[PDB]
Amino acid sequence: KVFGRCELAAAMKRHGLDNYRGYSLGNWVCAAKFESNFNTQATNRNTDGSTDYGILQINSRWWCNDGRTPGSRNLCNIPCSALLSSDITASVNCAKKIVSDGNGMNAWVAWRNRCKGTDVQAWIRGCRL
Ligand SMILES: [Cl-]
Ligand code: NA
Repeated sequence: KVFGRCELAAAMKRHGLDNYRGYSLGNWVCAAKFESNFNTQATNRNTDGSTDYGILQINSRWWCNDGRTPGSRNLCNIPCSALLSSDITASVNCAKKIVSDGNGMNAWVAWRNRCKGTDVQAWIRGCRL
């Protein structure tokens, strides 16, 4: 599913991401825009053989099982394919674990390079929330 900007903001808010670990909603929308272009079906393979999955590009080396990342963990206790669903619940629940892991949203490279320090409230402007 490709979400609209305000549609995704509303779904993220309903699932508890606004101000989760101190990160306002616009940070999460900005990260999703640059990680996946709001597309739940996005995948990207990394040089180490791991793959990033879904709207927040969650990586199989640590967070989900895809059966093809040797030596990896599955800390979210999910198949990686669950992160591609039109329902973002599994992605949000796993993102909550990631952002709690010590580095905050710096875990998302696109957030650190394209969202951090910018006017992230622009991403929720005009939305009925
Ligand atoms: Cl947009
Ligand atoms: Na933090």
